[PDB]
Amino acid sequence: AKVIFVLAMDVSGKIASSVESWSSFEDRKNFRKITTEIGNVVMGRITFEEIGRPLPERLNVVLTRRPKTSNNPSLVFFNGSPADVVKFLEGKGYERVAVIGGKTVFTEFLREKLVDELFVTVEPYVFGKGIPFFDEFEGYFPLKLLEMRRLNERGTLFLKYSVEKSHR
Amino acid sequence: AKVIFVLAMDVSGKIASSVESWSSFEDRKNFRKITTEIGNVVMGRITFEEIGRPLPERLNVVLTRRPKTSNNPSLVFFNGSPADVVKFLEGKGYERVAVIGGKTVFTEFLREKLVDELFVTVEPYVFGKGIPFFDEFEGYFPLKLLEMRRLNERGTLFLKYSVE
Repeated sequence: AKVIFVLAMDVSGKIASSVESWSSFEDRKNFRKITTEIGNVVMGRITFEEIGRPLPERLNVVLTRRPKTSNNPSLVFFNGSPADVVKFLEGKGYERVAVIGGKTVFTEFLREKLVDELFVTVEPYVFGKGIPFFDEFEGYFPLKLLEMRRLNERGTLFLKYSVEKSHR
Repeated sequence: AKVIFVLAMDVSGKIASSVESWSSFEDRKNFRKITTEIGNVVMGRITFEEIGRPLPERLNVVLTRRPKTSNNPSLVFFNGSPADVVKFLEGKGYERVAVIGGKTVFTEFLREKLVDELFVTVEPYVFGKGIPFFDEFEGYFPLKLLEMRRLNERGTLFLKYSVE
């Protein structure tokens, strides 16, 4: 299955901050369509407490170390590596996996080189403080810009990148 | 004068990394055009030492606390704060001031809220390590997108934002 990062950030690369309502209406609308279309969302425990409740109409997979459980079929706490979650999801029939968040989970997938496309929304702000997209990993990923749409008049931008992979 | 930051970055917001030639040909050509039209560039010592020589056809202003002498009329080593620098360039007739870098210089201009427009070039990479745009500071800036432009086929993007 192909792994797709879906995230929103400011111009400086932060995926979260203290600013109020920096996420635009169009960005949220776009996120819902894309993630419900993919059918599942993979997030970290930090991101999951942030959102509060499982995202409707999608299988929510929360990565964590402590064996936890939920009495909601659409919510799953999964103790395992990035490689294992993808495999768990393909066993559910998903051919695409959407990783939506956590500096931690993003870092974990990047380190493991499990990422095929990045769906990035850039909100028109520069946050002096916030949580970075990821920590740090060895190397870098070359990308190719597949699409770019302006979502509203102020300037929220949606960008779709594929990771350039060397092939035969 | 309006203060414009001109920088290139990867998608995670790093302005420097150890990746060879990540700065694209088109990015470099657009940079020259923009800064030469503006007529000046302001940078920190580190960025200047990496650049080595003064950018031709542009008044180069290097921010440094150590009074340094220059024989080059288009090279000025300026000991002063961001506000001083701007007042210095305005005095010379400059309507716009281009700050091109150093995490240090951007951070200082941002703290003093001396910024009106950001000309940002995003290169198609995700750098695992590198130098960030600026060091954490208190506050935020809401922006308005003025223009967006694809510079090449691979996807290098040029974005112009205005500070609300």
